[PDB]
Amino acid sequence: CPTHADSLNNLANIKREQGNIEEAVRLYRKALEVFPEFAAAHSNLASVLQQQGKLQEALMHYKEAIRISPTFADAYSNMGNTLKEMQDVQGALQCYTRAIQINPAFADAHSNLASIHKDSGNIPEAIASYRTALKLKPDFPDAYCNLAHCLQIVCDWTDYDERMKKLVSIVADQLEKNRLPSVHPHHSMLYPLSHGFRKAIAERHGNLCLDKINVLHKPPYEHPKDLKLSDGRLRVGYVSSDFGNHPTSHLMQSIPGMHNPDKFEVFCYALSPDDGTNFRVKVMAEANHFIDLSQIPCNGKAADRIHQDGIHILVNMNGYTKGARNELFALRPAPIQAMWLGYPGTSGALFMDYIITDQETSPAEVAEQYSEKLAYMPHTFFIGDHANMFPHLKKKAVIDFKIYDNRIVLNGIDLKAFLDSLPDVKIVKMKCALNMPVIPMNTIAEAVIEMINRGQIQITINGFSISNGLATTQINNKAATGEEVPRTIIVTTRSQYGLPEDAIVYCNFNQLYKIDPSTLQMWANILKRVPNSVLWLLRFPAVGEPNIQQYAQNMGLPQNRIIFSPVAPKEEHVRRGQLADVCLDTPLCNGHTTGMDVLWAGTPMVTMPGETLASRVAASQLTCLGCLELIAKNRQEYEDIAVKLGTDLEYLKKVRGKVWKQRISSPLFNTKQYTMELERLYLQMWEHYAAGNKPDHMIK
Ligand SMILES: CC(=O)N[C@H]1[C@@H](OP(=O)(O)OP(=O)(O)OC[C@H]2O[C@@H](n3ccc(=O)[nH]c3=O)[C@H](O)[C@@H]2O)O[C@H](CO)[C@@H](O)[C@@H]1O
Repeated sequence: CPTHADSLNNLANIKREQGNIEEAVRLYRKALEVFPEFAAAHSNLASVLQQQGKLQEALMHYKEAIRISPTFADAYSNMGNTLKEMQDVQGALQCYTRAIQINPAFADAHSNLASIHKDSGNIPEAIASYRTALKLKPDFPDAYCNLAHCLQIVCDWTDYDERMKKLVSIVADQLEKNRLPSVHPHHSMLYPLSHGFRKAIAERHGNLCLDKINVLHKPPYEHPKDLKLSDGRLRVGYVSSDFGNHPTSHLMQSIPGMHNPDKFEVFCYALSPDDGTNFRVKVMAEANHFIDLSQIPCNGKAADRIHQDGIHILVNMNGYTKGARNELFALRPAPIQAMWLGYPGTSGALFMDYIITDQETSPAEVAEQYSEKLAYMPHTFFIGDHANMFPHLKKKAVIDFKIYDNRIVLNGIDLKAFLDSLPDVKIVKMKCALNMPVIPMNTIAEAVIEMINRGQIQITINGFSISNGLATTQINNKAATGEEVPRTIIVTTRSQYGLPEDAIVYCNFNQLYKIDPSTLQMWANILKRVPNSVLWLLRFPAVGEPNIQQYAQNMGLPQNRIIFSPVAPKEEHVRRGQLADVCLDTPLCNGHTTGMDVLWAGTPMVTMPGETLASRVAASQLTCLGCLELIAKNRQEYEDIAVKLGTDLEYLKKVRGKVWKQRISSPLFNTKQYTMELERLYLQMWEHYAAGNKPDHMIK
């Protein structure tokens, strides 16, 4: 029997599908004023307050909802979601498990439990619960799409084509119904969705920020019109949660320090607390101003602080990644706001004006896949700090064993001083002033192999510190993470990783999720045409190794053909790429950071540009490098380019020597030049705004 609060609850549900979130709340509260013990009203209001970002208040109502109706398993699950968003993963987990125990048929709680496992790296546990969620409720888009990504992570390609079909049809059905797509924006790059579908996904998620900032009811910020208060300097704000030991900092850590202090005032806004790593230290020490916004939880106060600093250009280095606080940009504290480096896709949001890319990564004919206006960097938008982080890899030496450049390698700052102590050093000449010192198989060379084979940490030859490449973390942990430059000479051998000392080593150090059945087949074709070659992958994660292997067997590859290695420390991982001959890039989603890593080791990378931003980064890196012959227009050209490198040893030598020189000569790894080119682009943006114009494309 309907009461007076029961009709208000019905009316408030209508205001929820109307989008009128604010009026929905008022009607819920009026219902609770009539009926204090209305469990549904408490649950519903809390579900609305949760959207608004009023978590602590929503949580309060979820408690009441449960005290009234203890069998409200639906209220338990939603309280967990709230707690989960409040970083109380422990308490959130309890809510899901309690909900499941009250109602073992309640599918949503099973999904939410799987989500906790997924976020915590427990992929098989996530998969297991997602299947349970799906077995209870077969029409469960959230559970299906999340499971799909879990299967993607560990290379479970069971019914892959059928699955890709359902993923697309799910997003299609949801977009047509104006509902939030179950595919996350950062995952849309992995599925054969429409270019339009992906942008629409980014849009829906962008609008979730608008809901969380409309509750603040903040007036639009008044933005600067000149550089008067800034003393003629452009105030650029870099917003990231990755100031520390994170891939982002590994690329751009030098950049703030290289800005021109006569025209630019750098503001680094950290969304994460100090992790003590040297990456955080460098940025803090070199940026004109470092602001820790992790100690400013409220997006309102945070955005105020940004506006109070007088930022002209605010840079989003997160997009839709972990740790992002896009509500800051939704509040628009700056007149110009651009995406950069961090997120390999469009934000799809109104509050984002430009997207810093390049002609290669985002050609002008596919600008319709972005919501933002393109802002081309000259050569490539991608940058890496490898020049600064690993200067010990700038020059190498080898050891002979009767002459290759990837069997046994020595790197070190004092390497050339060490080679002068050795009697019979042969100097092999490269071509297109460069040289590669070779050590003959003598008592000193045998002493090094001894150290490697024995598994010793390090040895001492002529007073020099000769280190084992596998034990860098036991010698200098700072040097292993790339926080410092190794102060010893490091030995890197193929024997260390189980690599055959006479085979064409094809490597790919990307996370295994970037591989799809199409790519593995493409790689198998290459391996079959190059009989004495191996594919070198990483246990990233390790559970995906049996799957990748199994599919390789089914394509006709013996087990020995693919060699796996564990994930290494940052310094080791970059350095050990020297051991490979050719790097096979993943066409579905290019190796972005990992691509810069293999190129710094002087290893040629073969790529095939797709249509998505993520699938075109490697190509952009290679064009800037100066190696257009490592780019393929289709699958056939990909396999061909690779096979040629593994069969034509002279051609391989030329290309390897090409990468080895053009990693230094080209502007690919030049952080100073990059920063200046970035500065030039910044001014083009500001001048356009100061002219009174609205954001528009930038093609130099
Ligand atoms: C698809 C995607 O989201 N790409 C983003 C990702 O790059 P990318 O997709 O290249 O990178 P990942 O997040 O996989 O992590 C790569 C990191 O792993 C490290 N590693 C790898 C294997 C190893 O054995 N040891 C080791 O140290 C690499 O050194 C690198 O630092 O982050 C970059 C920096 O935020 C962004 O520019 C890219 O847009």
